[PDB]
Amino acid sequence: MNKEILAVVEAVSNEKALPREKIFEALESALATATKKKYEQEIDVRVQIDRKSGDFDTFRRWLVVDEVTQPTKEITLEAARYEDESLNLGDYVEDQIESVTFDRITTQTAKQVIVQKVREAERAMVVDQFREHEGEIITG
Amino acid sequence: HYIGDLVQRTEVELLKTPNLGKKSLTEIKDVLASRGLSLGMRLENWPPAS
Amino acid sequence: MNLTELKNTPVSELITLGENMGLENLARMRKQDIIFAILKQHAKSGEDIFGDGVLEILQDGFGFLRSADSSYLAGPDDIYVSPSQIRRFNLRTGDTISGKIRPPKEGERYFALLKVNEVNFDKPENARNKILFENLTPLHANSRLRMERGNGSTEDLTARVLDLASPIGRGQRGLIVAPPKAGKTMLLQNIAQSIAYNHPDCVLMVLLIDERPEEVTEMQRLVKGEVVASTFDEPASRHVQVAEMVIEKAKRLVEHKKDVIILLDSITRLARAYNTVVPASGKVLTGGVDANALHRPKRFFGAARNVEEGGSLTIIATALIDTGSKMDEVIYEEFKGTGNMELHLSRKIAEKRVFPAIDYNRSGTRKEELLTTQEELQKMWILRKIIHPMGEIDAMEFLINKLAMTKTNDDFFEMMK
Amino acid sequence: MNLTELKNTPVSELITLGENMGLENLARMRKQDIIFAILKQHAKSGEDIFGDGVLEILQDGFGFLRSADSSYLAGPDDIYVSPSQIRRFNLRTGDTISGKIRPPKEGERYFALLKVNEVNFDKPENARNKILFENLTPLHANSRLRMERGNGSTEDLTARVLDLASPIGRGQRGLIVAPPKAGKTMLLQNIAQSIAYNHPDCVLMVLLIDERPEEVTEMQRLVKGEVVASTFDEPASRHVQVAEMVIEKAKRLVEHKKDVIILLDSITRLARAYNTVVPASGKVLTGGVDANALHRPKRFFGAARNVEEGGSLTIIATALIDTGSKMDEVIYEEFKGTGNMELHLSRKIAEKRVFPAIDYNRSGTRKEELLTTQEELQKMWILRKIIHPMGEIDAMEFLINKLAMTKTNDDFFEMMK
Ligand SMILES: Nc1ncnc2c1ncn2[C@@H]1O[C@H](COP(=O)(O)OP(=O)(O)O)[C@@H](O)[C@H]1O
Ligand SMILES: Nc1ncnc2c1ncn2[C@@H]1O[C@H](COP(=O)(O)OP(=O)(O)O)[C@@H](O)[C@H]1O
Ligand code: BEF
Ligand code: BEF
Ligand SMILES: [Mg+2]
Ligand SMILES: [Mg+2]
Repeated sequence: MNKEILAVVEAVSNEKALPREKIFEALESALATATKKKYEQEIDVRVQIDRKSGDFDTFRRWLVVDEVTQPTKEITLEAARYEDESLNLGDYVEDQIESVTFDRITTQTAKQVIVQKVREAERAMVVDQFREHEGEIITG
Repeated sequence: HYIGDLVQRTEVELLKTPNLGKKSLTEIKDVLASRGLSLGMRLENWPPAS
Repeated sequence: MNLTELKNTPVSELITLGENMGLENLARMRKQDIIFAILKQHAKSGEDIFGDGVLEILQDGFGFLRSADSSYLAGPDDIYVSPSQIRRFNLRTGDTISGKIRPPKEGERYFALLKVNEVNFDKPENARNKILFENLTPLHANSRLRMERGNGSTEDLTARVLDLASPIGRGQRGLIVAPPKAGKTMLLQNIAQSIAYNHPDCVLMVLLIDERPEEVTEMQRLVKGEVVASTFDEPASRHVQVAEMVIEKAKRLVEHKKDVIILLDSITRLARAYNTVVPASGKVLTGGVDANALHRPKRFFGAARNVEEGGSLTIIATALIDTGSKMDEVIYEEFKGTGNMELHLSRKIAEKRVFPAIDYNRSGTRKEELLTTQEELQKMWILRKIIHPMGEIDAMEFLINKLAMTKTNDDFFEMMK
Repeated sequence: MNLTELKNTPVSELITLGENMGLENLARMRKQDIIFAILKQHAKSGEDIFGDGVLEILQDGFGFLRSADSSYLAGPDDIYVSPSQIRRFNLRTGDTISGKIRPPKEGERYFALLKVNEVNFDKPENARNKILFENLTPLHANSRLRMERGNGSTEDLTARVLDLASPIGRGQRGLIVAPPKAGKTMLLQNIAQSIAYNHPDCVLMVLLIDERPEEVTEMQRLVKGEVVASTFDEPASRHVQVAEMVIEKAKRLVEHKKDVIILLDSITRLARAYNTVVPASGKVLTGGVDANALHRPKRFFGAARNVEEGGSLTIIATALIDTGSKMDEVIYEEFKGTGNMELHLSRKIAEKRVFPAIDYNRSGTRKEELLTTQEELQKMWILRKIIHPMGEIDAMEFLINKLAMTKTNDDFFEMMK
């Protein structure tokens, strides 16, 4: 449940080397990958776990283009009269809600992608904090 | 009724039809285009021969 | 249907409308619940909705269009709009928007806007080409807001006396310094009535913050225009919410070249609210007040200015003194000289139970030759010189008698010559 | 049998009734346990029960009908009702319901309602068609609640003095500002007696919050009607429970077009209770008080209003000052000007041991021309002008002598002419 999400966001070792915002961004990516692996069709989703006030809620991104391949993530650039879009690009929907984020394969892919994201963020931060000293002699 | 009467119809003529919201439209677009084809095409050989 | 025609009607009208719609017994739900049910029943027949709401944004990205029924709070009648519309039509908080809306669709629970029609009573063309508020250049007031009605009834005194005590101009920064139970309520009622009669073009705005519901209803049935209010049935959250809503509405209006005149009462309660909501920054001074907590009231009093090309934002806020709260004392101290107009009411004269009770020597306006003409200014100088040596109760009785034998200010002027 | 006839009788009556029922020695159990056993014995003969209880709902969905014996708390005598009945008959908290009930059946442990008979002393027809409380429109009081008894005994002074100090109206928002050990207990006793004698139609209500049992029993045997109380034998939970129960009961009554007059004492203890129960929101101000914890007392003081078509809800709450608790100070500060009626009692006059001890210059009523007639208002003005220059002890002795030579207020009026 979301109490487990709070426990894992407050139980990190590098608490500020990976802020809560980026924690939940990586967790949203995890849940999106899990929901992608759930359905046989490919459909991009956003989570918005509601860091402090509430739980998560999956969505359904359209990636508005004039193509039709896998129409789960296809919609024309002019479909804006019904379903209340009034849009040209960026039309995304919020159709599917309340996916499962605690089963076996979901937990596995979440752990894997969280490890990947934390190692990437730590490396990027430890390199960027020294990038300001470019063109200098450093020990080590 | 026939599938050929639906493949020659862009989705613009679906969301305007009543009782075609999110679940119905999503189910249609999933179970129609997953078979290789898509929704909305231009052809003239229809219906042979009925 | 339109939402405003469900807005202006009382509860019994909604009852009979729901009975027309063949609805269940609806006397138990909120007015907004009844409006929601009636709109759903109307759209079930295949109908669209027309709505109007002031826009508000949180950090969540999307916007909410609130109505004045709940004094701009969350409710089943407010409209939900996506951040895409805010990005496209260049929307922001306080921008009142009217247009086509639909009931919540499958899985939704609040209304959604379809097509914008009036952005602050303006087409989106010039609404997108809006000058920024803080990017403007403040000025001073030459347009004199005449407080005299001309009818000369029994209470009009309290208005006409200002015509010789504190001149009012468009965009003036005015503050009232008064003890409780002195007559400020009827005073602001009078000022609202007078500005609406003499200047009906400028949109009227009155701020009822941290007040009793009886005053709320008495002022919502006496002001000559749309009003907002806020009682103490909710904590300081509602107070700060309505303060931001009204300040952004006034900012968007004056950016649309409008003349806004806000009447705030009382400002000490707004300061208490802003203190209660804002967490302590680790430093507190005497009075149990945080240092930078008064930043929001400061800003709210600083929003008053005079636009160069057109429009103005006048703010007339009342402050509470002599309450015994040293906190309040310090608050007034912070508001010592931040405004260029002071209206000083004293409990000593009000205890003699004559109204109004003006502190002529203590009240005044800075840089007042730019407001009125030269002869009026010279006569104001003459009246000030005549009223300075005498006290306050005798001076008040003198002014009351002089403005009681006469009706318009020219008679008193020539009588003072 | 009826439950109320087991309600109004003391413990010895229940003892002899159980002895009539051939029951075991029952002197050891609670009164409610005795009532439960007697009702079970009566229904074992094939009998139905008649009960009456104020309704309360939790988030659990189902409702409980409490009696006034435990001041509306859980007990073996309260009735359990399913959410189905609340959904059908449009029930809500505070709605007192009387009707047929049965003892708990096989596996049950509390009573269950069979058929509703009186919903707030009304048929379910108009009870389901009840106007909402917050949807009403507040007003001000013209119906003057005469505090004078007319008998003119030794203590009636404390009532008649109010007839010249603080006028009372239906739906008035009144608050007492008084130090401890000054005479508020007998004051509210007097006010209750006077309103019951002069206006027996309006249902009387008195709030005893955080008090001693001796005062509880003395007030439950002197008020001229049903009363509620709450001592400190339980934590703030019981206090907030009885506060919600009484406020919803008054709301349902005034929705049924009733005239409710609640007397609360003391309000600082209610504030302490609401502070103790409500968790900290992460921000505390001076005095160890949470910011939005006072929201519930605020609301409770804001419930007072005047209904347009009929009925009113007057609230007269006492506050404690001069106790040395700075917390209490801040509390009173929050209650500076929230009410339109102030009754100021001072310890300085009470130390001279004359009763009552009225702060005439500090007490008063806002917008009082709408309460009484014109001549009475002019005489009130004359009395205020006569009492302003003099002090407080001399003024109190003067008023006592003037109302001691005379009995009705007309004599003092003409004597002041
Ligand atoms: N212009 C006036 N004419 C007659 N009575 C007045 C006037 N102004 C104030 N009053 C008196 O003031 C009282 C109400 O004052 P109130 O509105 O409570 O003052 P405040 O709003 O400062 O607390 C009324 O009883 C009314 O008689
Ligand atoms: N009007 C009065 N007539 C007679 N005795 C009074 C009157 N007012 C106060 N007293 C006496 O003063 C005492 C008041 O104490 P108490 O009522 O406990 O304090 P508080 O006024 O704070 O409730 C009582 O013992 C009562 O006998
Ligand atoms: F109207 Be009072 F000054 F609270
Ligand atoms: F009853 Be006293 F005021 F403690
Ligand atoms: Mg007032
Ligand atoms: Mg007492």
